[PDB]
Amino acid sequence: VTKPEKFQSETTALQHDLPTLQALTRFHAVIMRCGSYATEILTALELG
Amino acid sequence: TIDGQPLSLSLYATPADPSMLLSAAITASQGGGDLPHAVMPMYRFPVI
Repeated sequence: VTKPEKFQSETTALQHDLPTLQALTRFHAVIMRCGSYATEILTALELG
Repeated sequence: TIDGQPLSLSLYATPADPSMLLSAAITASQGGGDLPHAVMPMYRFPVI
C-alpha cells in the first residue's frame, strides 16, 4: 500500500483489480513458501 | 507377438511426491509511544 513501486515498477498506486488480486496471491504464496526467512525476505524487499 | 502384443513391457515412471505445506508468521513493529508533556499539579506528592 505505502510502497507500490516494490510491487510492480509501473504501478505507483495499488489497484482493486483482479490481476492485482492474483499477483497478491502469488506474492503471499512465495512469502509463505519462504518459511522461517519470510519476514527477513520482506524486510530486505522493504530496502533494496 | 502374433497377436500384436509387445514383448518388451512399457515404462511406469514415478509420480510426483506429496509436498510439505509451508506457512510463516511474519512480524511487524510499531515503536514505543513518545512521552507526553508534563504538567505541574496543585496538590502535593501523596495526593497526586
